[PDB]
Amino acid sequence: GRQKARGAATRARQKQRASLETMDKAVQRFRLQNPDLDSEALLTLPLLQLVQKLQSGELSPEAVFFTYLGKAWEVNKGTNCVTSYLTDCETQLSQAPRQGLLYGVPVSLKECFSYKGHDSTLGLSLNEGMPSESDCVVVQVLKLQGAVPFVHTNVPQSMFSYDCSNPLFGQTMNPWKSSKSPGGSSGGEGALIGSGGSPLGLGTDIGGSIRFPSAFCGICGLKPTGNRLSKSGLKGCVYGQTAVQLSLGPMARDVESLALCLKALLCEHLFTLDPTVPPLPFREEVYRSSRPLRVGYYETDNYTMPSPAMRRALIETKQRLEAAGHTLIPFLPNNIPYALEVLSTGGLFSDGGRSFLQNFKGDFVDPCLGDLILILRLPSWFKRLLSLLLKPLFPRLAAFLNNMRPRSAEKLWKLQHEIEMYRQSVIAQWKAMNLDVLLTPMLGPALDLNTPGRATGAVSYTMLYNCLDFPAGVVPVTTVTAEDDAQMELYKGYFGDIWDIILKKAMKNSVGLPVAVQCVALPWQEELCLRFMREVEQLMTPQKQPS
Amino acid sequence: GRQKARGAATRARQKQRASLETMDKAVQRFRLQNPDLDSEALLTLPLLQLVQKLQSGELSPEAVFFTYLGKAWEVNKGTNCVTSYLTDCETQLSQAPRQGLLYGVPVSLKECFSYKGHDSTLGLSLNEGMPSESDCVVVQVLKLQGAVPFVHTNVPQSMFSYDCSNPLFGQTMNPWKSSKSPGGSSGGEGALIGSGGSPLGLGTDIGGSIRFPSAFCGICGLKPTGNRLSKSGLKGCVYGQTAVQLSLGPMARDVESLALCLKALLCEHLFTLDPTVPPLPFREEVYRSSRPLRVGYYETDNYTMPSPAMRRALIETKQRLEAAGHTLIPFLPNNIPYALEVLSTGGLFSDGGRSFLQNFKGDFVDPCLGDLILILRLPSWFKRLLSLLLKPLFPRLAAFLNNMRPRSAEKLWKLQHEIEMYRQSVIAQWKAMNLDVLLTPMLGPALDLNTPGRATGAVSYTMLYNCLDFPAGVVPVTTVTAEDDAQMELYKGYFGDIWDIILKKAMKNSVGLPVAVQCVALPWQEELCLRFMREVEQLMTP
Ligand SMILES: *[C@@](O)(c1ncc(-c2ccccn2)o1)[C@H]1CCc2cc(Oc3ccccc3)ccc2C1
Ligand SMILES: *[C@@](O)(c1ncc(-c2ccccn2)o1)[C@H]1CCc2cc(Oc3ccccc3)ccc2C1
Ligand SMILES: [Cl-]
Repeated sequence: GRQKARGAATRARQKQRASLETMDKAVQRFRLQNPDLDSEALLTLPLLQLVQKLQSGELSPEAVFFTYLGKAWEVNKGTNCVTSYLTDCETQLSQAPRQGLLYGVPVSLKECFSYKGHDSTLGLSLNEGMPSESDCVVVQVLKLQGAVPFVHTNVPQSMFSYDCSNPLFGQTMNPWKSSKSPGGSSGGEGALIGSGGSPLGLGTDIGGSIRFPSAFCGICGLKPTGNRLSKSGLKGCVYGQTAVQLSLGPMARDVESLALCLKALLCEHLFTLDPTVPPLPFREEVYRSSRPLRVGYYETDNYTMPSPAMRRALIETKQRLEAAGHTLIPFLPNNIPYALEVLSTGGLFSDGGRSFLQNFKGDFVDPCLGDLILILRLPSWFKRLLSLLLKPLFPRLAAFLNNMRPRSAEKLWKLQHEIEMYRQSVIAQWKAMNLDVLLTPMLGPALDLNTPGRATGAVSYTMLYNCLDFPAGVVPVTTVTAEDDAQMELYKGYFGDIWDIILKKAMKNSVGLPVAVQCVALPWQEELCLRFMREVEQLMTPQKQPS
Repeated sequence: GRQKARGAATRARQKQRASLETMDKAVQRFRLQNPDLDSEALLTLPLLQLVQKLQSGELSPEAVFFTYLGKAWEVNKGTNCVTSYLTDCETQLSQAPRQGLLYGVPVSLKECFSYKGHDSTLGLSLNEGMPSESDCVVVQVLKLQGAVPFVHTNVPQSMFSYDCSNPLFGQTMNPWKSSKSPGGSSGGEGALIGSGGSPLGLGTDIGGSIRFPSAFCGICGLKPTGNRLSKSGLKGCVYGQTAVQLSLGPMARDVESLALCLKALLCEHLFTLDPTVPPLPFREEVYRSSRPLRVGYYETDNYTMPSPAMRRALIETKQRLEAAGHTLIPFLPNNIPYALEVLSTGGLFSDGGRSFLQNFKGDFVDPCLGDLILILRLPSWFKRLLSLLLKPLFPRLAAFLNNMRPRSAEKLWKLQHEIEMYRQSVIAQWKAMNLDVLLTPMLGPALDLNTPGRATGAVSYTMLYNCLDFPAGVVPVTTVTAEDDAQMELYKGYFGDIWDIILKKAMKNSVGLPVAVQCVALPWQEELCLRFMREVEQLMTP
């Protein structure tokens, strides 16, 4: 019984095809009216300068919108990042509040951000042909700030993946190399922004979904503290799981864009539309601070062996920060294997994967999901038995499998309490070293298509911060050299299990691909996190800022 | 099998007795050295005036400390609200930060606020002889603000109660009438502050534990949004339940004291000590605003029939607010039975009470807890069958029973998502009426001792706001008249089940007892909630 799944894919593909055709027509209509417009100059303007020219009236919102729309349509040809054109955006463009902080800015949205009249399929047949009836809160706030949300971008099926394919819209490809994943689950956003088709987008992240596509595609991304921004109207395939906090955040070409997006979102409109969000205004003085920092750092988490490019990106950033007067302090959050295997894995799959699996009933399982669905469908007794068998040779595989078993509400409370204690334990470590921020490696270079689903272990660098619920962002700092890439032949991983074997092959053939570092601060310290990211970007890529 | 429990009770009573003797000795010594001090004038000073005189140097921290210590010792005689004297407070007194916003202010703490070298028993044998290694975060912040925490105050055993007795320290009594409950679980705080033994205290609330004792004892109390203040170091008996968040907040004689306490607590010190707390400073401009309000209100929640005094208190407050230029809008949060029976009950007892029951193994069960332990101990199939049988005649009893059953993590996720959606539902309902605030009845007058445990349904007025996680505070507005009390004889309740029958009897003989109203604002709007409470206070107690 795959006719239901086939029908949904046929309809989704027709809608995506019609969307792209509508974009093409609007772009051609505009271009014939504006032949002298310097499109390349407008497309390469950093967001801050684009916003200033829109606010002064130097650039019209139409020129900006239609030029980006044309670029999005062009880059989509080689990336397949766009699932839907938000058709009513041209009416929003004419009504954009003039004094809005993002006036005339086209914004791309990950498919899960509910947008009136459009599906949020998550690549699942069960959600095809069920359009949203209202804009989610952050979309309402973007519009109230004069921004023009224009496209829905692709996600891997269900979003529980750092790849970017689903049976409805297909596979999104990295704009730097077609054989590579753009990362995920905000992969469509990573590919679109990374190829210049959008100056700003929004993604979501429970295990690294903003950070993986930002790093793989060579753009900046911030995952705030879970409750810094409204999650009201965000479509997900599992609800009520609170142990591992989901967060939403900006993705863009530079750090200043992330800070402007955060400043525009953290306004009275957001706080009144969603009173559950603490009304914490963006602290400009914290973001703009030039005071020296006490930077904790690690070159490896001893769980996922860093690629030679990751290790060099980290070491070089560390050295530039030291030369700039910051204090670099070795720091490693305690019990990383326990935080990932017991707390994160157990938090995400407390019910054995039953709630998640309901979404796949009668659907195709995208190959980019690997054996995740097959593994989760196993009876609890069998996950326990197979875990006992795997334990002596492959303890990491045994530990994940054992922690993907269903449990009682009593055991969930115990797990939730352990998450709270673990959070305080890392805060205590941080305080004992008097850190301001933390610098870590970020997974990269981009993995080959269809390999993220077979290298689960590699979520270690990002997922730890969803478990801890700390703001964490990524900044591109270097590109893979042939030297770094040849060095992948000596890569063994710490465990030598299937995930390490996959990761070794998957990170090969990555010359010229972007590589990032991750910047972290304590809960509610997004402005300090961004101040540090701004520092990293300035020291490693000085051209990206006013020079 | 109660030897361990008996020994814990003997040692607790010894320590309580020795604490009170230490207090008396310190008080008599100070009084001998300062016989000219006007103790009555000092004690009657409203907290803000007390703070001003302490800041200027008109009153010494020593004078304020020992005067309040003596009063606390005296009021404890008829209330039994003090479990422990925080010994080292005389050392804190001399070292109190001079520029602190609470410089020299004696503060009472509910027993669950961990204090270095003291037990936080919660009235449980298992917690006796387990002294805290350190002060909890809020206690550290109070001290950094120059306050002087001086006593631990009594709680009902486990704190899952709105009465105030445990088998270790015994029963706390209302200072207005010894046969009455001081409310709970922050009962010791209510009885102490309510009788003038402390100008400021801290309590905690998951189902009304700040609000019940403040209302029952005729004092002000505020339960903020769960995560407005740090819960780091708070002693609890159930951990990891996050469906219904616990909140902590101030208790005091007036609204201004609550606003000062919040202002003092919402400082860089708290935010640095506990980074998990959003760094929201006290918004003085919102608290000080005097703009006309759109006040939603209800005379009844259609769940707990209000006592005639509760209804009168609500109507009079509504009328005074309208006369002062506010807009009073009829408003009742939708689906209150579901919020209480399914979300609140289910959220508190998702595991069928197994984690809670662990605490009572080998212990006595205080009579004030009623049948809560016996009911939670029932096997799941039995709670189910008993609920099915009760459903046709007593649907309220049947609904609470079925929702006190254990469940899977899958079902807990579903319940957690239902709590989030219900919160958005009431927020949407509130915004459709363009409310600023909400005025509700507040359970009162004080129930007789050992009756809260047999009147579960009466948590409806308060527990609704724990489920919704909205800031909610209480203000005394009137006292029970002969007429209010006579009309209570005609009280029926909406269900006619055991909980409504008990409430009528439990509220008998209440002439002169204080009655409150409850003020609610949206999440994180503590400043607005207090601005509204100040308004009620100005109108009802001019
Ligand atoms: C992203 O962080 C992501 N994007 C959206 C969501 C999400 C999840 C739940 C509810 C709403 N939204 O998450 C993904 C990063 C990669 C990833 C990988 C895994 O893999 C996995 C399998 C087994 C055990 C541990 C981890 C799961 C989830 C994600 C989230
Ligand atoms: C208080 O709100 C209170 N005080 C401390 C705590 C607490 C709870 C859990 C963890 C840490 N602290 O709560 C009490 C108000 C009255 C009350 C009543 C009931 O009764 C009940 C029985 C069956 C079903 C629903 C409610 C339970 C809890 C409380 C909390
Ligand atoms: Cl929060």
